[PDB]
Amino acid sequence: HHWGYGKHNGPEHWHKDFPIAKGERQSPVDIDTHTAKYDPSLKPLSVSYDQATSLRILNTGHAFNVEFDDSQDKAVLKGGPLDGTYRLIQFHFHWGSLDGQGSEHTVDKKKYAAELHLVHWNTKYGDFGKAVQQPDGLAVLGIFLKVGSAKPGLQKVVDVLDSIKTKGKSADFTNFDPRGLLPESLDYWTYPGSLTTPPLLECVTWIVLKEPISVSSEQVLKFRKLNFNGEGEPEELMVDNWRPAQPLKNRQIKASFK
Ligand SMILES: [Zn+2]
Repeated sequence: HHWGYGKHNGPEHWHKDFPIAKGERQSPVDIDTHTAKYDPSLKPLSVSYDQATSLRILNTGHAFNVEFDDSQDKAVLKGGPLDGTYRLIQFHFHWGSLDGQGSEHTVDKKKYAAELHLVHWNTKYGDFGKAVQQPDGLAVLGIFLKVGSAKPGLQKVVDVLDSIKTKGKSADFTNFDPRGLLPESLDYWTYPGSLTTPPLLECVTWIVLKEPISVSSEQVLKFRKLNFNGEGEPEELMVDNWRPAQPLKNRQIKASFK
């Protein structure tokens, strides 16, 4: 059967269809802050989202993706541990059924309520499909969400979820500015990893921001109203769509701050 986050098709079963699940550079991982190495050679991140053009929001059956026009670099990520230009193609979240879980990466074993993933691909490879086949093909910016004060810039996303409740549903979602989802500081940890959902390709340079953003209980509650199922099928609430931490193995996590 198709992979998912249930008891019979969850993360522990993925290796049967995707052997790379037991690979050498799988994600997510636990970030041990005392073992992370401060690297003074790491450059500051350069986030240019002023010309971003959002197009649509889609319920993929595993999460909801906000898609962007990536036919030109209008929204790009550069600098940091990256060499070259990476174009933003989509962002999505992972969340839990309770505020005490939901994030994929953890910090000193601490789990956050959710995790935002801004996915970018290396322009030198021409298209997203080619990029995922390369070790330096993608750059994913990870941002933790803690429950507290509401995040104004996230509300437009929250209000449209009713229209894409079930798998396969999509809605026009134009003029959304992703800058409203970024924390004040851009200090980060970085390590070589993989996509956290099948095909689990090891083509990602992970950039995880140290500063979480705050969202209200009401905002996260609305995420939990989505469905894994398609319309007309038995209702399965979309919650706990996160993969647990994987072995770090032969990898070093570097920090841009000390
Ligand atoms: Zn993700």
